Amino acid sequence: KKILLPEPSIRSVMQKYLEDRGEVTFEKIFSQKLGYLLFRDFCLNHLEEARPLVEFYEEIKKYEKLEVARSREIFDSYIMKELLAPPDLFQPYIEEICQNLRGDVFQKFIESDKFTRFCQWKNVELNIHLTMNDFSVHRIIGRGGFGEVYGCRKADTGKMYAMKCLDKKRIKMKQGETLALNERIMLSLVSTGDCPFIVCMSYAFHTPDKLSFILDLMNGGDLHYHLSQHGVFSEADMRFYAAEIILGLEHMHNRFVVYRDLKPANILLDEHGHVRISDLGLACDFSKKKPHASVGTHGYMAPEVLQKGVAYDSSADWFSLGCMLFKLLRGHSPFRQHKTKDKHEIDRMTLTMAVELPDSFSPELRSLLEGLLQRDVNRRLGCLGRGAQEVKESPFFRSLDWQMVFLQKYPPPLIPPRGLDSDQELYRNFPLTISERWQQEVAETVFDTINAETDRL
Ligand SMILES: O=C(NCc1ccccc1)c1cccc(NCc2nnc(-c3ccncc3)[nH]2)c1
Repeated sequence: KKILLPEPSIRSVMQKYLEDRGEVTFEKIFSQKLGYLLFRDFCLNHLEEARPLVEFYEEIKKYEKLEVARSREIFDSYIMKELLAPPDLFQPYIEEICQNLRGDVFQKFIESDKFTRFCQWKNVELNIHLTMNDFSVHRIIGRGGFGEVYGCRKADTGKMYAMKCLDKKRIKMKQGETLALNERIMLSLVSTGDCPFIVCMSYAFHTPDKLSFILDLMNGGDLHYHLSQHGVFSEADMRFYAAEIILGLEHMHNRFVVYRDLKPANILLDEHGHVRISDLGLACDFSKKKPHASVGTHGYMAPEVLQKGVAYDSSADWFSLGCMLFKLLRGHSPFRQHKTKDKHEIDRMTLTMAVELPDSFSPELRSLLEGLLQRDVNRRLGCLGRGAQEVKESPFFRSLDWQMVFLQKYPPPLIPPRGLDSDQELYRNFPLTISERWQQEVAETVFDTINAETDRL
């Protein structure tokens, strides 16, 4: 069930289609992964059209004593970094190269076979109509109120995914349409930018009787389950999870989304032990209007979320992180003392209770927790103006390189062990394919091999 590119004859209609939408510009095509890759290859076949690139690639062949794959790597790693797609002496020279690249070389690209190939891939993208036959479904890996989550392979590329499959009957029966759709909106806002610390969405589709989210596969269970098996974590182990989560929150806050349900059961591990924030059903967009409602899990909600009538924003999440990091070190939320099932008492504690930190805690850790758990939003870490940057700058993360955190170069502390009619109208607009995600999927699976096969035909 693999991919078949349409024949080159679609070029005229496709080129015109995109021109009418003003999408045949350097900024539009170059910022797409598949556009970048094909434009890169065009440049590399016709280096003469970019004066500085000829001499450079002539010198590298002599320096490395080569026998094509290097050309691509050097373009991606070195050339792109130096040109970027604090004042620099070479600024006018960077502009000259880039102006030639986005003008005369782009134009010649538009007129070449390589743009015909971009039109073919782009046509396939606009023809995505996902059903359950496009996936091969394996075992259950998660359960919830309206449905469950399965492991699966998408047939045409072979990429493994998680398929969150909500049952429409059960949604109707429990009167939770608004929240199922909220998850779809929230995922849509968050799943751009390619972030490694959030369980993002690639596709959404629906059947007669099921809503389906295709999501990043997280195979290794959640931090709640692992905390009960491992026991509490040291400061060194918790730092790893904290750093990765702080970057997940930064990403969400940058897109004006408060998450509101930050807690260990909502932190999933992959098979390597790296983590992502999952379940955005309770998250809220705060770009237009700030939410007031008390939403979350009781030992994890911030004072401003609980206080009656007070508006709140991303500030909530930093407090929730404070509660959650304490839970990883101590086995319980700070404001749930003796495994209480008294929600009123937990909330009173959240506002009034002085959190007693043991001597074993380092002063650096105390600084962090006392910062995150500030009850006034005006004095809390993360809320003084500069967001996640203020939290990264804590002395608990003194020795971390945040670039390496982002790139996932730090070793994880725990490696999981291997092994009616009107109602259907509500779910129109539910189908979505996030372009960036599909292109990334194609790039990393079958792009090269389909291009070679097509080139032969
Ligand atoms: O509708 C739901 N929840 C609604 C709700 C929430 C809170 C209280 C009342 C109702 C619902 C439905 C299926 C599952 C889950 N949560 C588990 C989960 N979420 N993502 C994964 C996952 C597993 C592997 N890989 C990637 C993702 N697993 C919640």
